[PDB]
Amino acid sequence: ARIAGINIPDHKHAVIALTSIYGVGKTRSKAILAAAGIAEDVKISELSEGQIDTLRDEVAKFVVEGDLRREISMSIKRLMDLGCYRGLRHRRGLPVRGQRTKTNARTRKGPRKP
Amino acid sequence: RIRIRLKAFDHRLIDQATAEIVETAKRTGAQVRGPIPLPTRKERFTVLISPHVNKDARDQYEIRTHLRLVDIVEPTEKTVDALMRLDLAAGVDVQISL
Amino acid sequence: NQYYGTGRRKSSAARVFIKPGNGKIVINQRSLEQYFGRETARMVVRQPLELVDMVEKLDLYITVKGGGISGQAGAIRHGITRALMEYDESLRSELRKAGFVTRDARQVERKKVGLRKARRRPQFSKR
Amino acid sequence: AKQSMKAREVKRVALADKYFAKRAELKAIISDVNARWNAVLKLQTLPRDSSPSRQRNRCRQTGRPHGFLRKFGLSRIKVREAAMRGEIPGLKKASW
Amino acid sequence: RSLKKGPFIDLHLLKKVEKAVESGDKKPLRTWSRRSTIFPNMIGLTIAVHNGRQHVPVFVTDEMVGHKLGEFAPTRTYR
Amino acid sequence: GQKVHPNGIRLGIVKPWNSTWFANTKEFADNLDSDFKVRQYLTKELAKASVSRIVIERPAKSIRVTIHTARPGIVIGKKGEDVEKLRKVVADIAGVPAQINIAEVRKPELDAKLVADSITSQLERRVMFRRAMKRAVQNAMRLGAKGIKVEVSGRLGGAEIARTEWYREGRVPLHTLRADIDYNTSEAHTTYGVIGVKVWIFKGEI
RNA sequence: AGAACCUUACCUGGUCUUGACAUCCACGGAAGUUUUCAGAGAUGAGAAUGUGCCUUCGGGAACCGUGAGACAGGUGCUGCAUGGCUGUCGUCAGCUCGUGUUGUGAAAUGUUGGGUUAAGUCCCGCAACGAGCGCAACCCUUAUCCUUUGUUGCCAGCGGUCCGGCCGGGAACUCAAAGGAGACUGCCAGUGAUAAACUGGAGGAAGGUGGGGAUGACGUCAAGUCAUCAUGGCCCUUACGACCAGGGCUACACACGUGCUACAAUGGCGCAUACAAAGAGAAGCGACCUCGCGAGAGCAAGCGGACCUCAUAAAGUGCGUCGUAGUCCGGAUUGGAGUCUGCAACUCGACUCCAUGAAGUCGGAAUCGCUAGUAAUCGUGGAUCAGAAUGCCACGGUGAAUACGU
Repeated sequence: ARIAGINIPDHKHAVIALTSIYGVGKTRSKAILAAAGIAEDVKISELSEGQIDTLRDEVAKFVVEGDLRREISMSIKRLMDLGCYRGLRHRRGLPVRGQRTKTNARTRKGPRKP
Repeated sequence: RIRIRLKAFDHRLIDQATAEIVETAKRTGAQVRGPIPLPTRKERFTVLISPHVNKDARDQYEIRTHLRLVDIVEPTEKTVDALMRLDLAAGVDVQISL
Repeated sequence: NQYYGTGRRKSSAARVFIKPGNGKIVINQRSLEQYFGRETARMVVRQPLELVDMVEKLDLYITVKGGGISGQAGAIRHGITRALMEYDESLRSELRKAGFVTRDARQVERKKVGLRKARRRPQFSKR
Repeated sequence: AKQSMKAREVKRVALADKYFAKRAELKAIISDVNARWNAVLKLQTLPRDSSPSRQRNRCRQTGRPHGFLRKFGLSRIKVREAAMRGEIPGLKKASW
Repeated sequence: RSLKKGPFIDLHLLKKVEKAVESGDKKPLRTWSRRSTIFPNMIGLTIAVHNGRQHVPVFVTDEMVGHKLGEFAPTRTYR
Repeated sequence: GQKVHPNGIRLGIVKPWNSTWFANTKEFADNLDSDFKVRQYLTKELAKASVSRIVIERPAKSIRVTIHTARPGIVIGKKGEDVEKLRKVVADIAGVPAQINIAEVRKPELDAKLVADSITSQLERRVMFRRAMKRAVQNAMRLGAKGIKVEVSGRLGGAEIARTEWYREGRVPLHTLRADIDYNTSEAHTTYGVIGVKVWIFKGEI
């Protein structure tokens, strides 16, 4: 968990756990970590209070993990429930980042599913 | 004034530890007086190879070791920055004794 | 005279300062209220220190790197009792006879290679 | 005797004793992958009877894959029958 | 020949192919291999592999010894 | 059998050792193999030598093997030619000029190996053993060695049942380290099964 | 004590049948190594680079390929033959003998009683006296100080501080060890047959083995072990011998034994914060540097380890939080993206992120473990490791009551 997050990893360092926010991903992680302005150079002894002082700023000024995902995937089709293929494409499981629908790359289905 | 109770371990290590223990403790400024002829001596743990009924044989491990006579008085900063940063001489024990 | 001393508990290595004045207390870059007042370690880390001269009365610029919380307490006690020898050169007997320099049994016993606690059955009582 | 028959692991981790101690520092480029040596690193497939990956706790007494320690190669379970021999530094039976 | 020397096969087909080669035939195998190779001794027969879509045939001949199942079994189908 | 071997317990005492030394950590395998080979191959052909004791020691890359013989007549043989042959064999196996030494021994009374061998031979002779047991005990007591114990297995005649007897007499403090106790069990393949004989001798104190 | 093939002793399928294990015999010669053809390997058909030395030049020392024999061997049957070992009463206080004494005798005493009591330890009384085995101490660690001593470790005091004590330097001294003392009913007083023993007190860091271990007797169960090894007897060696290639010991229809995870708010979140030791490691950790939310990878000093890495500590406190939410708890569970170990890992590798938010909100019948650092916990690592802990070993961080009683 975070200030407004989830998925606590047990017994891990600052960068390892604090950056568990759902916003960071495969391609959008760079922007979030740049906004955070944190790195692994700081050890437990060298850890500084800047992380908490900037957590509120990063969650507020930048797009939150939840509303970001909702707008990227859900909000596009939640209100526009017409026949547009843009909304259906995300949930259909077809390649969105280079993941074939069935052969070894059933990614967007969500929960683990044969 | 400087006595050493050297702990002998093996021959391969001692072959270089006879000199390399303190060879890096003097570059230009240290007060070490260099190697001493050091006639044959038997120094090792208080253990005998095989004490038997014969109390005169007193069998013991034979290792060639050299006690340290550093006796530095004013080492320079650079001369002793690597006083113990030695890559060789597996067996090192500078056990000075007043 | 400047009363310096290391002290330890469980192979600790501290740097204990004792001089007149110097109200500020730096216990390994900590705060006074963080290790000696109005918190979990308000008094448990100074139980033996109650008998000896109060900590607040004597400056302690200690960089104690060692021991648990009670281990740190015992290390600080040992350091002060072995450091104020300059203040009282006769304490080598007095404190010796007062049971203040002794390594207190309130610690995990020093062990050979042995069981989880070396004195009882570990948490696998099933046999 | 049976010592030779159950000496399978004796000749598996012996040849390479000093084959890398003085070579890793000088040949770190070869030793460490500069990534992928998909061919050079796979040459270990040819020897199917001796390799570093074949270490199986050398025990000439019984040939089982148990009972070895790189520090001294001393018993850890046979101590039950050899507890008085004095060969138990560091590791001993846990009753105390 | 991904190994570049001493070709070897995965345990996927070898679960039952080494027995069915001289024991007749067995029930379909839930095999997920994508790097196994066929042998000339099994001309006209294919090992049922569940690559993820469904069973895929694999045609082999005498001249093919190191050909991979994936190469002869096109399974990936985008869109 | 909860007992333990006294020799193993006597590793830290001045009594002779069998395998113990300090050396480099990367030469255990070859050294152990050489020691096992020399020990195994230096006693199989000594059946008629009746050597009292052969000890091989490797403190630090050095061999100082010691040999003590019981009967000069049974060990001299053909003017010591067999001894020279064995010395050459062990030297070539080790590859170095081993400093072999022979020390004369006598008084075949307090030697555990000799008395055990005599008891086994008498048992194989198809004669009574209890009389031999008592004779050995009294002979050992006569020549000093205040304390001795003996033990024999069963398998007597054509009976599958076995019994164990000790007939101990004297002081045999196995539990105490400072007892310089000696023991060497032996076995004999009789007509029915194998009979084992164990002897403990307490030859005074340090 | 660490199971992808091998492991592994099983089954299936291919293959070899003096071998794949070891000695001897006949043939000639070194072999090893590189490439092939078929093969899943086994091997079959091979070809060469070859061809070190002795060679009173056989042909051996060695190995190469084939063949007959003496063969070897089998985790194949017998612990209900054994050696050795282990569990069992049982760290229980025990088992016997010599002489003497009592009894016609078998036998008894010793060793039946009092206290210490953990007690055949100890002492007292006692027709018993002593002795041989067991217990205690004699062994290791720890409770204080001392003889000796400072390298890397501590940095009392001296020079600045390359403010971490970095360099010399003091080895006062934390820490360390080559050797000791100090606890030994030693003492004051009382209870107690004055005795023993106990109690109240004092001395000292340590009061009635100061706290833990190594030490398991006569026996003991046809106990188990021939599957750890050896081992009498029972088969056979073109073999119930074996090499190779898949799986299986983890598969299910359920039950049982163990531990872990939790069922949270005595907790969870991120922020600041000082929190260990014993160990392990030139085929190794991998300092540092860059990324990966991470796995770990590209670069990399160091060390033969009081010097370089695991290694930062955690439960905790102050900071906002939900006030018990099948919950930010819990993490199984069914995919993907992926990193590494390994030629190759669905059955049978690990690890990281997203998804997974299930049962379980302290568990009935009941039952078991607990005597001071006790329970209770929090993790840390080491051996096992090609690799795969909730197992096992080892270390610390903290830390109560119950023992009145037979």
